[PDB]
Amino acid sequence: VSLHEVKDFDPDVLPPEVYKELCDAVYKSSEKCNFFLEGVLDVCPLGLLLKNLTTSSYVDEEYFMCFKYLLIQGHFDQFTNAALRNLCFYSEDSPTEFTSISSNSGNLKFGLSYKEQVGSNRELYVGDLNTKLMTRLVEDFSEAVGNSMKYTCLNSEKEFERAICDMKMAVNNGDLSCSYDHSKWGPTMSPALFLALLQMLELRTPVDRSKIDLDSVKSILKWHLHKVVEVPINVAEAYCIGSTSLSEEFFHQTMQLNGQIPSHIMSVLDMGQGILHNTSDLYGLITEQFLCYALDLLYDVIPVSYTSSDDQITLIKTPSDAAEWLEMICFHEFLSSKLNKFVSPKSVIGTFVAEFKSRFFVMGEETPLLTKFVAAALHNVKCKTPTQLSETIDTICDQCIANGVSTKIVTRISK
Amino acid sequence: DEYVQELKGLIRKHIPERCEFGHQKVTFLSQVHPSPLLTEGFKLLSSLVELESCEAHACQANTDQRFVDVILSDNGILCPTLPKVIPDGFKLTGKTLILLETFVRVNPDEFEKKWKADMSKLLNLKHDLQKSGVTLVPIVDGRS
Ligand SMILES: [Mn+2]
Repeated sequence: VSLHEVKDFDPDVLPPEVYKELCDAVYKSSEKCNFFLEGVLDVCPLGLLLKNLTTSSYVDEEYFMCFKYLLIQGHFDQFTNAALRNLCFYSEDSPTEFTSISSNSGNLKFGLSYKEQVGSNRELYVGDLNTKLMTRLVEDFSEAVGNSMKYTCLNSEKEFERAICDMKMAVNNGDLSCSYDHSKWGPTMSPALFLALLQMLELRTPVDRSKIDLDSVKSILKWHLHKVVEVPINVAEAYCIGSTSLSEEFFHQTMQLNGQIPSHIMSVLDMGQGILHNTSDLYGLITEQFLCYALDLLYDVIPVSYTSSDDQITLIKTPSDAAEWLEMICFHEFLSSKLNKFVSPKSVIGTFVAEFKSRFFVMGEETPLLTKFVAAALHNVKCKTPTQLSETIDTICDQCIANGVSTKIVTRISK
Repeated sequence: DEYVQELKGLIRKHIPERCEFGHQKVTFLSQVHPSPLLTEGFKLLSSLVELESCEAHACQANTDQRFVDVILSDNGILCPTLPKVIPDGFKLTGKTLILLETFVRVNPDEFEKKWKADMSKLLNLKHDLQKSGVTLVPIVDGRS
């Protein structure tokens, strides 16, 4: 009873797992003269609310509410213009002077979260309004630059179709296919790489040749480099209240050994997924272009590549049976690893099946992807009214019948 | 003074609903010097805005701009050594307190910035006042 004084003083958070149920049941049924009253008293006038609540909880089966009502009834809870003019309506936090690490209005604070996927949970970063607008002007500049780009396939369906048809012809011809999947693309990249890339670039104008200065871009990218992310609290109680874990060890090393409890994380290389997609896209595109140019000049074999900012595909058109070229593939892997483009072991580098955006292409035809569409149709019953549900089922069935599934199956879905 | 006397003439369309309205009005009209008028004009406009906002919600205007400790010690209540903070509007009834801090921001980003800052600086006070004293309910009135 008294242990709430030394511990947290909130009576509404007292857990029932610390005390037995028999003691709670028998304690609430003890003597109480001024803490209970006769009758239910549905009118409930002001001044006697606790007594009515205690009576209503006692007449019911549950006694934990009665116990906490008894606990709270017993009172166990016991002339310059720059300093004097910043409190009425003055917007002191307006961004007017900024440094390389902040903007006089925060530090681009972020929040971590999850999003469920079929394989493994995907990272997610939520931004406050200021950092949202800042990263969003970065986004707009980067989509502009990538719209100037030609080989990118992230938001241009024409180039995606060109890549698809080139892939189909390549498979039909006997082209060399390299479906590259990059591991840890998000948590490995750092803004400083983009800083160096944009510092070394020129970004020439179409007609003026004026060599646009990206000073604002550099400053905001430095801001992004100096972003701070706040850890979710739930893991904070999970680790504080209390199997060997490295992050749990780091927490156990950093509650009072160096400072206070960890609540804000700050480091060099984060590149929050969902925040710098297109800048990383253009960086990967130009790096892959450099690599394919190097392959052309070294191994006299003709490369083409398509990149989607997370995975890429490279077609190798060969002069003049597939065991004489492991060396250049290892060389390309080494050079990519020299850059910040580590390749996951899931990449397949032969010439029978090609992969891009989960759309396999094989000699002669294309995989129907039946069971994926069937499972998608069976799931995601987004129900508000029957009419919209019929519309959604119709759309999903159209998508399913597009990839040659069957028509004796869609009838069963309709049934 | 092409606009100073113009401002004095055109600010006459104001209702002195409260005593402090006239108290600040007479001081403003009886003082024409380059350095103060902007300061007390801003403060009178802010006082009008906060008065509208708080008597929108059963106000008791803080004409003294004093701390929470003294207003809690006005009646019989022990001092828990509360951290200092200046309230805009207070209403205490029985053993309860209702706190209202209002502001105005024409741009959204600054509006939620001030809202979050005020909410954070008013939440932390409950953990100290509840331990050895009475409650409070913090309400924030933000006007765009
Ligand atoms: Mn892939």
